[PDB]
Amino acid sequence: SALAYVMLGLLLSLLNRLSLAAEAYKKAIELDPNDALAWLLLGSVLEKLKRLDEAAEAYKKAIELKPNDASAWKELGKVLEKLGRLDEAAKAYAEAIKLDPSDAEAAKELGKVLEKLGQLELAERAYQLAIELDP
Amino acid sequence: KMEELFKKHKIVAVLRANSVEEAKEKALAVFRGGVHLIEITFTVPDADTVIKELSFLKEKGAIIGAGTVTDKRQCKKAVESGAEFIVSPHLDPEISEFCKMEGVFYMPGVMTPTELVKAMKLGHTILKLFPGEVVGPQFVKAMKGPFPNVKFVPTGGVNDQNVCEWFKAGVLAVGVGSALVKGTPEQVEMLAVLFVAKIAGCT
Repeated sequence: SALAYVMLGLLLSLLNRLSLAAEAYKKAIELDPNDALAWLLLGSVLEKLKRLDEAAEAYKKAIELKPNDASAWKELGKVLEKLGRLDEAAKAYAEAIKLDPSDAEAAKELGKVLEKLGQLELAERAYQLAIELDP
Repeated sequence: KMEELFKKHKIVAVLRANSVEEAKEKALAVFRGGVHLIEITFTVPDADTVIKELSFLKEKGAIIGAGTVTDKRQCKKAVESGAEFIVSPHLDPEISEFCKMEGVFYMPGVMTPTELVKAMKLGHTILKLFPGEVVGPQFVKAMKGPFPNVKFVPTGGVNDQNVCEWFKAGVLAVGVGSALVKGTPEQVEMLAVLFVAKIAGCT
């Protein structure tokens, strides 16, 4: 049931019972720790649950199994943005556009992570890339 | 043929640093974050040593080239330092024959059509455009007609405001100065992938 649990945890997520979906993502990981999906979902499920420190942990294991999802990097730069490390999250949004240069989200959201960090110079040059990638 | 290796990594880090240690740290964040064409200019103190150091990056995927040649003495700083290519502004046909004998690519920094014809008679159909801030993007389409063989790699006056103005005019790669290098080994990484994003996506 390595895949059956992942879908069960989805259904539970579709009914707001996110805490109750957290188990079904574990029980899927327990049946296959390499199932890249069960990690990314569990991270987004802990991010919705706002188990914030632990949320970035599954988002780390996903970027290990498949180290090239602009989704998993972008959605980790978010979790790390709320978590506090606006430096490692700035590295995350950077590693995401290092994969996909057409990310109008990771560009704007890094313009914020940088305009709050210090370099208005380096936040500007991403603020003026997000203008290119959106009408 | 460097014809190939340029074209791909459409950016060169024209690196000028005041010390030798600050040079290592500016090829660090540049290469780690995006850029794979590193130019080692010769305002740098003993750049013929820094290139012989950063040879472990040629393995990991870097192109450690030398920059700003002025005559036939900074090619006593030539291949024994580790330079995989050497550039300059326009100058000197003998360091196109001094390197004809050592077998390494040279690129002149052409400014006028004289510098373009007098260096096409050399054989170099790949050119740096220096100072690029003065000639303007006009100089690309203006010369692309009568000389349908010359390539251009602008140097100077190339920032993220007008970088795609040079490219769809028709160039090979771009050399970037302080807008990419001036910073700390973290600004130097950020500013570099900042450029490769605006470069990969020129519409």
